[PDB]
Amino acid sequence: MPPKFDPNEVKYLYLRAVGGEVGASAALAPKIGPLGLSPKKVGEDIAKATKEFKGIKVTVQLKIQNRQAAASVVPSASSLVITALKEPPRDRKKDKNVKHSGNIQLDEIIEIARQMRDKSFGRTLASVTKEILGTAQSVGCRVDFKNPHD
Amino acid sequence: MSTESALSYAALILADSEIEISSEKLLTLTNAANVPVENIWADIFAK
Amino acid sequence: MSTESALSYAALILADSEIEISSEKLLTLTNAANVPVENIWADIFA
Amino acid sequence: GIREKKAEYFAKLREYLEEYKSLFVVGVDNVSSQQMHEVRKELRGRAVVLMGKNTMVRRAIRGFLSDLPDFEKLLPFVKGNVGFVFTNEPLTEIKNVIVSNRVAAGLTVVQVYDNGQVFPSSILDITDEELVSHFVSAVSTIA
RNA sequence: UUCAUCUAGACAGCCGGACGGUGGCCAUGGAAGUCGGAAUCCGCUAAGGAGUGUGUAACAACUCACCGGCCGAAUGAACUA
Ligand SMILES: [Mg+2]
Ligand SMILES: [Mg+2]
Ligand SMILES: [Mg+2]
Ligand SMILES: [Mg+2]
Ligand SMILES: [Mg+2]
Ligand SMILES: [Mg+2]
Repeated sequence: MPPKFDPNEVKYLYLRAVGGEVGASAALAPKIGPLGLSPKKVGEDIAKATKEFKGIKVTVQLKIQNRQAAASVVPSASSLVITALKEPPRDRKKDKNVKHSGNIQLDEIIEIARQMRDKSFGRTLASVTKEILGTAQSVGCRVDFKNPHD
Repeated sequence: MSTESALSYAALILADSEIEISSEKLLTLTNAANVPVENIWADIFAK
Repeated sequence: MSTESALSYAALILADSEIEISSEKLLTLTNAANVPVENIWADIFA
Repeated sequence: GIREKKAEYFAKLREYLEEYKSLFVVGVDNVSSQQMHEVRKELRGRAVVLMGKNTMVRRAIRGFLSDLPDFEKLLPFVKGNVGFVFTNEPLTEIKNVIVSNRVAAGLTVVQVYDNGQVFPSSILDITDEELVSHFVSAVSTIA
């Protein structure tokens, strides 16, 4: 039984983990192939952390906050070309911005969903927040979860 | 010792050992410890 | 004893180890002593 | 503008000197932005710690030497790189949350406040050894 | 001379910290603060830019803005003759 910790973000289909995987005798396309069992939900940027025990294919893809955020948008397509350069800015997720910060395993470092979910809403530099809205100082005027969350 | 002279004169007088106890003694024997050398006795020898 | 820590304790803090700096001590702590107990502590001292 | 924010500091400072009945003087020489941010999470429950400039505290202390007076002789301790930890917990338990945890190669407790008292956090590190053998080694001086 | 900063500690000098969401989003061989398009949000804070520069293939590493330790009383700009 051996131990380590290497992490490489982004996630398309399942592709070389460079030299860090190399001088360890994992494999090139095989470490990338056991990284398909992970990269499956979602299909646009993740945060995988592969564990190393002698030769163990442990692709435990830990939760990226901007990813539980981006994934909370719609869907549409998966790769190739998007008539321009892709876009995703609409999703409501009114009470899903905090149900995402609730999934922020401890983390947050603040006053529960009051400050964790006022920052996760901020992490949304791509979507459109609670139904029809934006961000900025519309977060300081939030009344939900919090007392229920904490 | 400094914080074990009147505290021992408290560990052999009165009854129990409260914070409001020794403070009516060291501040009565015309020679107290350091007030903090007294409140310590309400901590390191509890019960 | 009770006057054993008031007549032997006031003898290290410059105080007349008798009844003015030992018996009044009980008085300055609301404790019922005796006019012949500290004297019984004064005699047992010898 | 800048009288603005400073005065706001006198505010939340004066408020801790009243509410919390106890205080630690900790020293954060070196100590990362990351170290501190994680002594918060560890003491989030009871204690709360507050930081700032020296010359803002020597004044604010004296700024209310009227009421709350025995914070006066806290001043010959608020030099160098110091910090404040206000609490309403027992002694021992708090200090070791600070003195120990999140140390790498941590911050140090140099003085403690409890109702006009000045603990060196060295007469706080008691183990009922010189305190139990003083309720007994004098009992052999009584028997 | 005037205006502004400054004993609630300036200016300068040396010295410490320079964090979490988070490799933020498009974009691509690869771009994680730093070839590059658009935003500049929060947390925590005494303080820390979704980033001044050095640098990597891309991370690292360093630096800085911002805060502090030390000191102890002056500093900044526009003018007058
Ligand atoms: Mg960096
Ligand atoms: Mg670069
Ligand atoms: Mg801030
Ligand atoms: Mg002056
Ligand atoms: Mg000219
Ligand atoms: Mg003129």
